[PDB]
Amino acid sequence: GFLELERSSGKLEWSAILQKMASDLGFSKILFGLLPKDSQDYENAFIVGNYPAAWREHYDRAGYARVDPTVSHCTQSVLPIFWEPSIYQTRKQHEFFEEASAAGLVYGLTMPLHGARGELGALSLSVEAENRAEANRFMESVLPTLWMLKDYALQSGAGLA
Amino acid sequence: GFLELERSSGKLEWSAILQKMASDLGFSKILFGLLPKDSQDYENAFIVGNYPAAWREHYDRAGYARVDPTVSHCTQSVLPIFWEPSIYQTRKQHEFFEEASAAGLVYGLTMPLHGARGELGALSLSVEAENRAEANRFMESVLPTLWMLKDYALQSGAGLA
Ligand SMILES: Cc1cc(Br)cc(CNC(=O)c2ccccc2Cl)c1OC(=O)c1ccc(Cl)cc1Cl
Ligand SMILES: Cc1cc(Br)cc(CNC(=O)c2ccccc2Cl)c1OC(=O)c1ccc(Cl)cc1Cl
Repeated sequence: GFLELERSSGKLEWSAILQKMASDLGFSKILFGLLPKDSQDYENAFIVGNYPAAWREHYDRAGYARVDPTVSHCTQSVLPIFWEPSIYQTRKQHEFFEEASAAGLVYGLTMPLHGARGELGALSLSVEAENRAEANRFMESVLPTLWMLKDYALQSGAGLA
Repeated sequence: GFLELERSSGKLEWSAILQKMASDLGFSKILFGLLPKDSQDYENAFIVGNYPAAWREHYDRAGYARVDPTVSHCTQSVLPIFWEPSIYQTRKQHEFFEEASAAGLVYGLTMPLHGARGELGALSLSVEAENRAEANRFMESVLPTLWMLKDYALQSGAGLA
């Protein structure tokens, strides 16, 4: 439910709930990340979820925030960007893709977060599918629910980053 | 469809499409209003829809932007506020409610708009119901669709205000 999210007290409880709503919706890995107004400090964003630790580490250390095409997207758009070959346009972005894939992030989307007080962030979710046609079918069945979720997550989570 | 919205050229065509999507979804009256970053100039907002002209006129002239509880809500929240007695807390807000009602705005909601470039706005939609239980039933059946709609409307409409 969306209400357990808003009425949850701490960071552990809130992120636990967001993460179970995400698995219950059928997503495997989740990242919620949020920055205050006018910050581009991606190495110091509020970040919760279940991305493997080694991958989050590589990401920060290699400076992927500057490369990751979903980052520049969130900056200019409120619409989701699905993780497709298309979005990986330069060749550093291709390297980025072969690494994410090796870390298990192949099918998925990133929902941009733009808060009432100027917050900037992203909710990203992975899908385990035997392929991208099954993965889109799945995504298309959950989108409206997810779209609501990302907003409840931003409103309630903004008050604790 | 959402694509006709994004791929539409001018203000007339885009607002025509937004407005038919809204009637097709079962809403009667619609207001989309949008302000650029750091503006509180509500008398000079980009505003399209089908609210009666006399009511828009009264609103601007009486300075309702300062009274209308949905305005302060959009400023602090990304969640919808449903038009219920509850939200009309002071007595100037009650006057505001008896006037809106006399102008046909009784059941409805307002979806706050927070753009990628800091835009501020609202999508508001009225529902004609023989009452608020039918009106909520209706609203609850369309919410996920609407929630998607308000974001497509903001992304595509931001580029023409
Ligand atoms: C900091 C950060 C760390 C990591 Br690990 C991952 C992301 C977002 N990127 C993805 O989730 C992703 C998408 C497709 C393929 C592979 C990946 Cl890794 C991050 O980005 C954010 O949290 C973020 C994104 C946008 C905005 Cl505006 C703000 C933030 Cl804080
Ligand atoms: C300028 C403006 C004119 C008018 Br006529 C109406 C609104 C929004 N209010 C409603 O739609 C409403 C809701 C419940 C009951 C009665 C009414 Cl009249 C307006 O507000 C906006 O357009 C607006 C609202 C919030 C934000 Cl942040 C920005 C804007 Cl431009």
